[PDB]
Amino acid sequence: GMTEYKLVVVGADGVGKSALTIQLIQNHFVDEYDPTIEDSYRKQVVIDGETCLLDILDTAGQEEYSAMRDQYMRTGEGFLCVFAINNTKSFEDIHHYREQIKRVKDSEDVPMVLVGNKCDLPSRTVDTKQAQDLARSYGIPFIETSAKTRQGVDDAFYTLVREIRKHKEK
Ligand SMILES: Cc1cc(N)nc(-c2c(Cl)cc3c(N4C[C@H]5CC[C@@H](C4)N5)nc(OC[C@@]45CCCN4C[C@H](F)C5)nc3c2F)c1C(F)(F)F
Ligand SMILES: Nc1nc2c(ncn2[C@@H]2O[C@H](COP(=O)(O)OP(=O)(O)O)[C@@H](O)[C@H]2O)c(=O)[nH]1
Ligand SMILES: [Mg+2]
Repeated sequence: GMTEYKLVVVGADGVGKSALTIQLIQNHFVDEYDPTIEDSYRKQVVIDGETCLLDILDTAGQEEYSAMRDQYMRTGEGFLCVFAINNTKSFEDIHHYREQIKRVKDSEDVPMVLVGNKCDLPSRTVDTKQAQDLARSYGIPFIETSAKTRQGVDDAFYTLVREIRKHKEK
């Protein structure tokens, strides 16, 4: 049997949620993906010898807090909170995503990774120390990624799976 891990990718428009997801699954950079499409993708992987199935929701669309939308998000076991290292506003929004996840999950201990995407670009408007400090304040890992080159992408998703696997053992 293989365990299935339900992962949700969140963050502002344009941070690279779709490119990160498509890069992880299909091993290629999709540069101008329709910003309005939300979809889910699966991939069979081996993490620390465990053959398992990832089910990843790439979020998009309207911000809305209906009971049905909350319940759908509540089925997520782990969350990647993504910002772009060249977009200060996307980094300022991270606290909001963390707050909504903690509310629907009814806990401060939710498997989560802070992802600083577009690390292939030299314009670091978001300070590295500030992002590391934010991740430290939540007790979660901070991983820099590039959906373009795949740098850090497997590490971000596999770290999240390791956090879920550990959370289920509590
Ligand atoms: C657990 C949970 C429950 C639940 N019901 N919904 C969510 C959720 C989702 Cl699914 C999408 C959001 C979203 N959109 C999806 C994509 C990205 C931007 C746009 C709209 N298209 N935007 C915002 O906030 C946007 C900002 C800017 C304007 C005012 N808001 C408040 C802050 F300033 C940030 N939050 C979002 C959000 F919270 C979540 C969670 F957290 F998991 F994502
Ligand atoms: N250079 C670079 N561009 C990226 C990267 N990830 C995404 N992009 C670009 O940033 C834009 C937004 O990406 P997208 O996947 O649509 O973001 P989403 O709105 O969060 O789904 C697109 O023009 C992508 O080509 C990355 O790691 N590096
Ligand atoms: Mg998208």
